[PDB]
Amino acid sequence: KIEEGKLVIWINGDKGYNGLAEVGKKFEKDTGIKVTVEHPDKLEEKFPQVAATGDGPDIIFWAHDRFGGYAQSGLLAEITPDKAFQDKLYPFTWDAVRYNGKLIAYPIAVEALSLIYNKDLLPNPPKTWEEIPALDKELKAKGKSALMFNLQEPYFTWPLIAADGGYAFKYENGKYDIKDVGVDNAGAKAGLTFLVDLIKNKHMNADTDYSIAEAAFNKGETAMTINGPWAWSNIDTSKVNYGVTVLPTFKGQPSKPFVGVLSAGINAASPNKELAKEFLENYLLTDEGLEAVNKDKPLGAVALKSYEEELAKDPRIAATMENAQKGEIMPNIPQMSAFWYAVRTAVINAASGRQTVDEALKDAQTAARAFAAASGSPADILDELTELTELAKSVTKNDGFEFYLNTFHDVMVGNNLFGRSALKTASELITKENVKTSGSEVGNVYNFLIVLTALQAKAFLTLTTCRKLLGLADIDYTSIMNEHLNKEKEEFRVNILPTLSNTFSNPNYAKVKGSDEDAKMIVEAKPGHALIGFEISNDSITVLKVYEAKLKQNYQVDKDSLSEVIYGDMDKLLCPDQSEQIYYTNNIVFPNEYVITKIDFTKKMKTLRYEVTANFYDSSTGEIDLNKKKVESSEAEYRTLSANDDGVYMPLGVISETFLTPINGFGLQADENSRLITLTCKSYLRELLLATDLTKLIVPPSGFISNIVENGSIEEDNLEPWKANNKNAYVDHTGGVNGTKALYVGISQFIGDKLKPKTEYVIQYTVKGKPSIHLKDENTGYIHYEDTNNNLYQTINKRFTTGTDLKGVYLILKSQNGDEAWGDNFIILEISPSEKLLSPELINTNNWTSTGSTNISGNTLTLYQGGRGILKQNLQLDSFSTYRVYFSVSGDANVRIRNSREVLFEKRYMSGAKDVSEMFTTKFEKDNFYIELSQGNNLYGGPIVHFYDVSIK
Repeated sequence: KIEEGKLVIWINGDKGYNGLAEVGKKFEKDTGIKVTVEHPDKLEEKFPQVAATGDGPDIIFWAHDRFGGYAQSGLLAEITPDKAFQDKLYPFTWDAVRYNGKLIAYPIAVEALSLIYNKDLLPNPPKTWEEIPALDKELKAKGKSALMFNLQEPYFTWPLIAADGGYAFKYENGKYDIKDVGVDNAGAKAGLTFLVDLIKNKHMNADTDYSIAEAAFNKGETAMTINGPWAWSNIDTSKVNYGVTVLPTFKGQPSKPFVGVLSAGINAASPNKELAKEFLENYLLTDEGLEAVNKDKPLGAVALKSYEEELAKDPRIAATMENAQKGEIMPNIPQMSAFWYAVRTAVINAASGRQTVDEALKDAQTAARAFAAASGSPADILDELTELTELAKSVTKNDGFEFYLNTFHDVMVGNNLFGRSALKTASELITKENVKTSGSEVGNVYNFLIVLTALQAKAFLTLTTCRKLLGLADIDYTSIMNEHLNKEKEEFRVNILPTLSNTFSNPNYAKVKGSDEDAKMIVEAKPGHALIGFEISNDSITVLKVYEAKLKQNYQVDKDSLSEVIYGDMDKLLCPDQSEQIYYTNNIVFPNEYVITKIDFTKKMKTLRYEVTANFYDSSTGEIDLNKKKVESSEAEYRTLSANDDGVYMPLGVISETFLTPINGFGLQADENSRLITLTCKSYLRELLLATDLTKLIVPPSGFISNIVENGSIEEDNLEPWKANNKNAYVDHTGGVNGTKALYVGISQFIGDKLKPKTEYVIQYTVKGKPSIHLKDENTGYIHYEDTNNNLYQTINKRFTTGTDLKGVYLILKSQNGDEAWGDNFIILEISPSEKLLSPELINTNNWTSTGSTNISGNTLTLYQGGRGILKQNLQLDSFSTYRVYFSVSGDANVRIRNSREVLFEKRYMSGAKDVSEMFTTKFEKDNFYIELSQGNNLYGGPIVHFYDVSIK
């Protein structure tokens, strides 16, 4: 229940509250806004008590170290000072008031411990710490001590300890790493050891409190003391002429005192956030405002650059600022509470002799880190429970995770089921639910065994760590786990693996319309490589991924040589449009030492054949012979698929074993009723598994390897070829797509030499907003692909070709007519070349043979009336191929294409037949085939017959 139109300020009583009230009176007399400055006791503890319920002051004045804990609970409002105002204050003071990249308070003053000395007895103060023990003896004879400061609090003894490299929490990238504590390093040891040695040599007293130290110095009983600007007011009254200088250096390095920044935060529950902003930015953080506070009680150094230059004329303020820059900014995280207790107890124990410096700091680093799981049993048990919950989510994407847990338990207690082992009954369930899944039975069941043993390994690992956490006696569960493991391997190898099938097919289908034109597609591996995996996916474009790689011993894939080649126009074959398509179907299977390296698809005259090449593979050397080949094809058995204007259901999904392995079988099946086209292959996984039981298997990648765009997905480290253009291009907006990073707008990346001239590519990107994506040559201006102004994340997928202009091609993401745009997961893919079906002419003029009266005049073939003419030309045909005879005929003629035994085509035209186009096919017989032009009858010698434009391709 806060009021509006009024400002209420809470500032500590040690501050100049009367001066801040005078600035408030100036604020009210210029704006009408009442400013009430209150100085409550326990102000650091009372603010979170009242602010948690929504009440409290509008502005809170305290050191920045406690404002992180306030921002933790969302008690401070995010201030929004413009860039012009931010430059009026020192940049290091803005970092003290920054929490998780958010500004939470305005910095007012800067304070830090400094060396205070008595000029009457010490004209020049000692520059280094090591001089103090020597100089102490020379003044002890005169009845005085050298140095006396507060030893009970660690805030005072820390600059000496942190001199040689001590630190509370490692500061990196604006974040305090709670797992890195620097109290037990060599630097902190040397620091505290010197402090203890000063006490052992009776140069300092381990019981000196704040009161004892201040009294000794202000009455000239000691030469030096360490204190802050707050202590100046009390020595001013004593008139003991004092100077404030830099702190002594230790081991050549300067003392590092903690730096406190007096900050003014705005209550996140205050309804006067605009009123508070005006008071702080325009009235308090000014030369007149800070001076008014300074006149009441000194502020020391100030964050305002303007007024600090005026204050630096005082050597005391210049010294506090000098010491502050040498020291380290106080961490504002709440874990400092453990740090303070750790160092406070360590210095006390080390001074009193209860512990040595090595012992005090070792447990101090344990206590400082205590808010994070200590390395060992506590840290591991948390990592093991998290890794186990990930394994749970791995097998709950609809069996279930509890199925694995039940099966795992049944193996441990030796609970056999249905007479066979529990692994067998679990395996039979795998082959009864994974029937429409990528991979074969060998792959799917072996994958089940991998997860089962991975859970088995974690269960035994969790047990071991749980016993260490409980202080229980060590037990080595390695042999009892290995015993269970070998029993599981033996069961799968002898009882489960042989009865499993090694055939895998496509898991899904997609209703798709292709083309009716002839087409060729040759999937071939590089010399020495083998085809190892396939994936068909159709999102507006049909893309075929083929995986090849070198082979190692026993059908293992060479991870170093794994390549991914992209083939386009997969839908253009396997699918007709408005017409029929004949699919020749023969399951090809090679012997047990040959690996498929080449699949040759041939679409000719609405017929689809394939010819598979398999080279010989050696199980002792990784060599695949380039000359010991075997070639089989879809020979003669054909299925016919009617026109059906609504498509043909192309095969979709991952045609691969669950682990990338070579294949020795391939076949296409087409159902004449359901129009389902099914690709099926046989895998080498069982031969691999039977030969090696030593996860060196490779899983078929989900995304596209060989992606031309580097860093395409922007979810990696700042390593990126993307270049921002020196504008508001926003390197890495974290919180983009799905939660991950995304490009905000612009950004450009050079691809350039990775492109090929006059080659077809596929671009894909998930963008939102109004993006202007261009793939243009920044030298000639040639645009290879453009995505101009388009409406509101969607994954656009288009296919394009480049031309002759590549030595400057960039992928540029910018916006249209000044708007914003987000783009993620850019993909550019090369489409390996396909080749045009070469159907040559098989009829030549000089290859005709005559019987009877005939005549050959150009394109006209004439069978004379009286002469019983028969023309015959031999045809050079292949074993399993589709051809087409074309001609026009006028007389009563009979065309027939025949061999000594087989006939491919025969028809009698007892009338004019213009533009005849008949297809014929060969079945394993290719030699001694000929076309025979003759008359339909031979009565009276036959009628006159003219053949026009005879052609066979």
